[PDB]
Amino acid sequence: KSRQLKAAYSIELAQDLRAVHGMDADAELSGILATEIMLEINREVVDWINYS
Amino acid sequence: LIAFDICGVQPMNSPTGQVFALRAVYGKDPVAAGAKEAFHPMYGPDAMFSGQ
Amino acid sequence: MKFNVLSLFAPWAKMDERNFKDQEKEDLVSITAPKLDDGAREFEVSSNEAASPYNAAFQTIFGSYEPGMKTTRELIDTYRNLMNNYEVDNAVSEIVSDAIVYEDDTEVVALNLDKSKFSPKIKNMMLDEFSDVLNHLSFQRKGSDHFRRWYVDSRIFFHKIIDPKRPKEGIKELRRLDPRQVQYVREIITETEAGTKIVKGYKEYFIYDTAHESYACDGRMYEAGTKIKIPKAAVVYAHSGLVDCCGKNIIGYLHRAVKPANQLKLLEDAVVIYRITRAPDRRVWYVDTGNMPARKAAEHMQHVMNTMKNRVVYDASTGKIKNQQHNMSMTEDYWLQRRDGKAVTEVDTLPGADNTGNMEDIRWFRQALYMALRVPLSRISITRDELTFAKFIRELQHKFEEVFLDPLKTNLLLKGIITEDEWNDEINNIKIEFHRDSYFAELKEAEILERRINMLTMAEPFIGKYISHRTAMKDILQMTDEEIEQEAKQIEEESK
Repeated sequence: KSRQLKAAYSIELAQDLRAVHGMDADAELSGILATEIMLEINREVVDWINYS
Repeated sequence: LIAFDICGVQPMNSPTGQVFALRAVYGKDPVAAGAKEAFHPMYGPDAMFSGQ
Repeated sequence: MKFNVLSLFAPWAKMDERNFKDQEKEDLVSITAPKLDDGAREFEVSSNEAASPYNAAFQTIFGSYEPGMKTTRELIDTYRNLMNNYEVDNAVSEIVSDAIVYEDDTEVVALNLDKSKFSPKIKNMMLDEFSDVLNHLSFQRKGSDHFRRWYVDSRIFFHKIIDPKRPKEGIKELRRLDPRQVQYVREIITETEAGTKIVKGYKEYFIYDTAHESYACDGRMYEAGTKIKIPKAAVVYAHSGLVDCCGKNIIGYLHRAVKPANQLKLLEDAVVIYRITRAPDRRVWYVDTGNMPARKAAEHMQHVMNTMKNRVVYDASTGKIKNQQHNMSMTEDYWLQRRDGKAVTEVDTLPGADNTGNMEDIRWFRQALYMALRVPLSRISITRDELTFAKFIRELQHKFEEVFLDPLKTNLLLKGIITEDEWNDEINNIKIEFHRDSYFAELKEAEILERRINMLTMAEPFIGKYISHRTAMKDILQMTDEEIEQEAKQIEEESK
């Protein structure tokens, strides 16, 4: 069974984030999404254990 | 093109720039309608202010 | 959000902050193209004077290195893939082995200090530190391995450490960093009319990746996520002068051989396969079975094909035909049954793997590769090939050498013995000399001397009127005036 997340953020936002906190946030969004996937899996595994 | 030597440029390092300016004023309230300036290239000074 | 370096590196960062603070006051201004020849990759950034916190720096360091960091990783593996092949590895071996030797009861590569110094105490201090530099590379045991990897990839990096509370004596064993996770750049954040002509420090930034996300072999990790920004003061490194046609896209010493290395391998396999495929007798047996669907026609075929079948295999462990009885038939006597009164049922034979070479191209290409890998081509007295080889080895040694010079000059500053200014205004020469094979060195010298001697013996009949003795000694024996005087003095002493 499949899983996935989208970010697809704008250019202008990234251009400005860079000028405020020095963040490109490609990395931040990428991080968050990948993180969210791994964490959701973390729970999936735990939940399957508790369920079974 | 006549690019930019007939204007200021002050290139930005962020969106949203700002500029502050000082005025010399009087009448016990530097900020009021009717407050008067001390210096102005187009207007003579209030010659009686420190005087009679 | 304006984060600093992990504090463990801060002492190195501090050294760099000082280095840049003074570079920024330098008069290397009014420069069009950046004053940079090699090493770290340059990039035009945000023109914001001193705005270089971790987040911001990452954004541009990463953006700068990214469009080609993949390529960089591919080249590392490409060079390694060549190193893993035969008739490649041996070229590298010949070079590495001669570049760094260790010998029987001899010294090892060592610092040669023969220039003026304030006090000779410094020569001892530098030599003592140098020895310890080698201890921190464990050069005496693995120096040739460092070199080999360096050579193949054309770069090596090491992480330097400090106490850090007493950083002056925190100097300890270096840890070799695999380029796979190392990024290096030069960033520009100043601006003037029509570009940036301002003295630029570039900050020499390094980044060390995290998870072993990329790989050559399997057993890889999950996403790296963030990466760590590291000061250059913290990294010992060296690299080749070989760069591809753009930027700082540095290449390996074997880069040249990648084409023919792979090409030869394809040719070699083409030969191997050519002679195997079709080696055995080949044919298709045909059975004419009228008015039948394959599901039934097949029985007619079985009545022939499973009757005439030669159930034979070859024992490759013992060169025999497995369970062959009788030992050998005199004739492969086969038959085919024709149900109709027509010569149609037949056997369709095929050609085999005939030996028709003319196996010449393989040598053309072997030789091209052999040379592409860095001659002498004499390997399967003193010649031009050996002489140019030795020059090459010295050139390699002089780049590799930085691996010692970096931590040496660093340690001698960090422990407060010599100032930075003194080092820079003094050498001018800090050459580290290698031990070279004495077998060959003696032979080279002996042959040269024979010729010199033979020439002295030609001058002899005329030397009494035509050639001074000093002249014969400086021209034929290539002796220095002092050397000449010293032997003359010794010669009178030898009388007794």
